[PDB]
Amino acid sequence: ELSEEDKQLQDELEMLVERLGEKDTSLYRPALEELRRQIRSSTTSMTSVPKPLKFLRPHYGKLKEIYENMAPGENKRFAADIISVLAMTMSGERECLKYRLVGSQEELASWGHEYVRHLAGEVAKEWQELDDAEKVQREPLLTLVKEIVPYNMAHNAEHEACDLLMEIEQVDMLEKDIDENAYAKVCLYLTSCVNYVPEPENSALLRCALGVFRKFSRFPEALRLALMLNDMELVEDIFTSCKDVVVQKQMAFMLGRHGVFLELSEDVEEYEDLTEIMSNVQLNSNFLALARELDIMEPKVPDDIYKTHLEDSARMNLASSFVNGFVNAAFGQDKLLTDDGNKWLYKNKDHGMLSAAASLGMILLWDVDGGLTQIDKYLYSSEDYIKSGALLACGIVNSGVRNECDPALALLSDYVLHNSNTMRLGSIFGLGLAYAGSNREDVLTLLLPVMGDSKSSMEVAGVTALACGMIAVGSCNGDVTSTILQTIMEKSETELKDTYARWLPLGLGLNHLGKGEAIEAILAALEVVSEPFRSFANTLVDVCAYAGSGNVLKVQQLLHICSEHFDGAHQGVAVLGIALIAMGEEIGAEMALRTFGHLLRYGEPTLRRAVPLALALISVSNPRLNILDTLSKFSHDADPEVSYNSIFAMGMVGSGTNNARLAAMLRQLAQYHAKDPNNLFMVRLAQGLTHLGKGTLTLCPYHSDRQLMSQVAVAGLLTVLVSFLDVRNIILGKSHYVLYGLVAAMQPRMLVTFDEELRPLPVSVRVGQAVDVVGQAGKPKTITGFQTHTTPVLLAHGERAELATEEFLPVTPILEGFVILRKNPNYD
Amino acid sequence: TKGPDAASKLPLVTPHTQCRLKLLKLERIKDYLLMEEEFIRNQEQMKEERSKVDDLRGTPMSVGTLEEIIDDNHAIVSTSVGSEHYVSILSFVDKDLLEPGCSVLLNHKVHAVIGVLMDDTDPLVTVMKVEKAPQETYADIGGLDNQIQEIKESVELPLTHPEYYEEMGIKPPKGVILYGPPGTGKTLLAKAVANQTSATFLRVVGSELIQKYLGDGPKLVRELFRVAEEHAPSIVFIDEIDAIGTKRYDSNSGGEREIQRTMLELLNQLDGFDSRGDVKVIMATNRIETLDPALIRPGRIDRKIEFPLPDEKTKKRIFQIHTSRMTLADDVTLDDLIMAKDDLSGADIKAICTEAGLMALRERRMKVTNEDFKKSKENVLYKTPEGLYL
Amino acid sequence: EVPKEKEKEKVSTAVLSITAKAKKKEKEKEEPEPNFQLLDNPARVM
Ligand SMILES: Nc1ncnc2c1ncn2[C@@H]1O[C@H](COP(=O)(O)OP(=O)(O)OP(=O)(O)O)[C@@H](O)[C@H]1O
Ligand SMILES: [Mg+2]
Repeated sequence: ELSEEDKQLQDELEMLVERLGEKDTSLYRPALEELRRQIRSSTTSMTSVPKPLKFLRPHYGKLKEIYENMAPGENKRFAADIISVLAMTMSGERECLKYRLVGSQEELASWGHEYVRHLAGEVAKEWQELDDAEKVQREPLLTLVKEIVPYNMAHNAEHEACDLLMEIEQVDMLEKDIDENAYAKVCLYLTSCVNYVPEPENSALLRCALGVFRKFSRFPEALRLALMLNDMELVEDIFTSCKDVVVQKQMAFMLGRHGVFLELSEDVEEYEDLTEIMSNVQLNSNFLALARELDIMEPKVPDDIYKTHLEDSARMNLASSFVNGFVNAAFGQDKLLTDDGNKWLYKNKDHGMLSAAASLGMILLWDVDGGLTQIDKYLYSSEDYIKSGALLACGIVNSGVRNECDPALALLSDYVLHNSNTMRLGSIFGLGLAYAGSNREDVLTLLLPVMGDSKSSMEVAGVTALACGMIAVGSCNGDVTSTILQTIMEKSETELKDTYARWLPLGLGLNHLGKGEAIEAILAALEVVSEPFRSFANTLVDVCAYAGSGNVLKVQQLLHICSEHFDGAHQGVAVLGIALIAMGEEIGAEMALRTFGHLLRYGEPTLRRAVPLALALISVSNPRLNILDTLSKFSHDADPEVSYNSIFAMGMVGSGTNNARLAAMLRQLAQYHAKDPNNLFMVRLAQGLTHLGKGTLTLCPYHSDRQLMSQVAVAGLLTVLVSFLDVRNIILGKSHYVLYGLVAAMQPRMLVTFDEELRPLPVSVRVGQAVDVVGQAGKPKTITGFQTHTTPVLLAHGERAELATEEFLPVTPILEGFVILRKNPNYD
Repeated sequence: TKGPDAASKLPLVTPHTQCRLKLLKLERIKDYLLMEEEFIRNQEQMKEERSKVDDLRGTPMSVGTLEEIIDDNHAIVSTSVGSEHYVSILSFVDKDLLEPGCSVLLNHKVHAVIGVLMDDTDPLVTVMKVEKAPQETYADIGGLDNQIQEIKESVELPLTHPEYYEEMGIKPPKGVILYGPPGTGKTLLAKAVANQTSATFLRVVGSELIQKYLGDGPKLVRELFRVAEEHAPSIVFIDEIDAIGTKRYDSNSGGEREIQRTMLELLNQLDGFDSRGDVKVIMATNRIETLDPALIRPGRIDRKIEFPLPDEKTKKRIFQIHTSRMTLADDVTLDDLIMAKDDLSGADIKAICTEAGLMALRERRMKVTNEDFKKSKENVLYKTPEGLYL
Repeated sequence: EVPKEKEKEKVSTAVLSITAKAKKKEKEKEEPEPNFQLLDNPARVM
């Protein structure tokens, strides 16, 4: 059914192969020459059906026999190459390189690029099926890899080279073949792959991309990747291995937004400017400038939020204090407490007072001196709760700002180990949330000693655990781990059943956040606790270790824990853990949402209460109808705890968003639960969260490109959610102050620009959804749905900003937060 | 207020190219699905009064239309064969929930009210719901930026940011009509809305609300809008509405009068005496001029969106979108096809791409080329005298 | 004897993409038959 020329070519190939069969052993070389010439002429062409390949299909086995039966020599390999190029089409025992190795070893491009792709995939496959032995068999494969990576580099197939190298498990050779015209499309691909691979490959890819960035002096990207790796030596190297001062200023902004702070010696060009940027001493001023530039500095009382005019005994007033704090957060000004004063910090009926005073701290957030003034007015009270709340307020005020002096340290240390578990219980938490990312030894040396003493309840011990964990998040600080373990090992089955003991394992996990595998020791030194408080501690520390790791095996273990029928709290922790391991990669989050829905339906109450907290954690300050509808249809549940958690999760998912179709849900839910104070309080708290900072702060523990997980934000979120794991006792009662742990998370949601002098540069930007058109395995993402504003500007979730005009070049290729813009020399 | 029905859809793997990153993303989706499957299996593997109550309940329970509930324990029901009985109500029934016309449940033999079955949605209108979600995101719509903006302002912004409108006392448009030549994105822009919406989407075709019997078309329209209003927010997409809605002339036949009656029922649902919930309507039309003014009225159809044949930049966008997944050769410059000022719909451009691929495959080549594209353009397009002007 | 109590079993823990790699990582990290019969005087002999 062929053509005349096609049949003639078939006949020629048949004659050549038959001559190879004949035992002349004299004219083999011409025949092999001719076969090779035809095969490479066909393969190098654009034909996708190489005719010599097609017509030698029947003779594959005959060629095998001829290769085996011909005497060793040049013709042997000269025909093995033909057999390999033929095997490119028919396989199953994976011969192509098996006969390429015994070959002529010519340039691995004469046989087209399809041969190269086949041989690259086969090199990978051979690599996996080789044991740690047979090393001598492994060098010749790395020669093929050194021939393949450059070839893929030259032919736009950078993703092919990256796949080959990450599948050979040696992402080290890219540095030799990368060019200034490739680093972007290789680093982006590696970073995209990072989220989805496990360890130790995760770190291998991250370090490979970091090396690529450092090669071409792309310091800010290198620092982002060095922060992904919770490794302070690398970030110190990057921040000090730079000679341009402006880029160091920008990297200091990045370090400040993240929880880190580098102790720099007296050597850098501008040590004091850099430490000021990295200490966030200019966060309050910039925030107030943004507020002025939007006409929002007009404090709004809780009634403006409740909006009960259109469409007061003891607890709704605590709700009023909490919502007032949430709404007027970091603005300094207020109308209830600030101004009249002494009125919503009194009539709050004893214990709630302790949080009402703390509200002041959240209004004077990042404002150390104004904090000092207003708080000190209230820091001297006849009743203990006011002083405890004022100390907590000082802690909140100093949260996120690294003042060279230590006001929090002094004031709150005077009152740690005080002869009352209420000044202790505010000072310890204030120090915990004031020096969270600090990792200072001088504050832990004061906190750790207070978990053990006759004069400390489970409340004080648990809050000390929380504080120490927040101070030393993700640092494996030996003192913290040792003290927490001692406190867990020194208490009986009773006295370990308080639900204030959740916070000792929580301190452990916070101290080991993101460390991952290295946690075996602490889950091996913890297999001596009672049964009911060992599944909880084990599961909590495990989930904290893999925070944002996206380890499907660990999620599988958590789901196994959930499946078990225990007529049990570790199941509730496991649901939150499934949320916690999957707040990173986006693909994991939606699938976790499906899983959480199944848990709500096929689930006992214990994990039914925990699913709402998981929904809140997976989507924080990211109101999406998928989660809000889920929580709303569960906001009316018969079980009080599932309700409470659903309402608070609606608050969290919409935190700092001012969402109107969440405010409507919360008002209608306020009328529906008017006669139930325990739901009214929670709906009020959700309203306060929804209007947090009057639409200027986000609680999301993910900032740079949604890719850097702030350790401190996760610490605060975990404290609050684990406390919710027993709402009815921890928070709907005594320890409602734990809500202020959210301070660790709230962090502006703004884009603010500067010149190279720390002075504002209002410039025009386009703000729009993080969409792309074609990934093409390396192509960047370009904004779709433009909307042009002039900086300063607020960026909502999923919004990126791109300079609308070429006049300025950003130092970092991420326009979120504070960005220094060099004035472009080219033009514009 | 049952709540949105939505449409479950898996994540989307950003890299359309065949590379390891796509494999990792797909493997993550698969491993999450496997964990979900095993979790369900383990739930059912680790797992009285109501049973006896159901035993007392009739075994082959019948469905009958309650009518004129009486007393607190006796009501008149219908057997769905015209007969009606003065039946009793057991304590199992909810009470304070039965309403006349509600399709209650009756014991087969003794004929006692034992259930209410408040889900008597007709199959004809249950089929026309959207449970899947077509994978046509807004990134598959080259150009049509203004049209996309209009429809987003009509059916997306009122759900995603319902503060802008309340902040100035404005009711967002409840009705959009997408009109244009045969193939310009009219149905893509409903597919994309369905894909990206959290609201209950309801596909319909104007030629489907017409029914054989008398008074059934209007009844179907009333039922459709009743379900669309129970589920809220909801979008009702009536494709090719000129099937019903054409000019209302003075009929002489009976079928035509019934069709116009169906149209008037639709008009009353769109903007009638009583009210309309959060149901938003999107009609599609090739020839809008033939539609009745009462239907195109700017109280039932607040926005009218023309989908004209694309201009040059839009055509370039269409070629880019539809050749993205194609192994385009470096010999192809997709500008010669753009420049030719001939009527090219997006459908025509996609057909051109498909025919170019087929020409390449015919030539035994898996990579398309410029001659292939030229041949495809010539052979796909099927369809003023010279010198009369100029 | 009693047939003993059978507990609830999880069904074949699902294998994911990287489960085999994790297992490999763990692997790396780690009669007389007597011919005689004696019967007392009351002998139940079949
Ligand atoms: N703007 C566009 N962008 C991308 N594809 C388009 C566009 N316009 C049309 N198409 C293509 O047209 C085909 C379907 O068009 P569509 O269903 O939107 O047409 P229509 O206006 O509903 O037509 P009709 O009046 O015949 O029902 C698909 O291939 C779609 O890709
Ligand atoms: Mg159509």
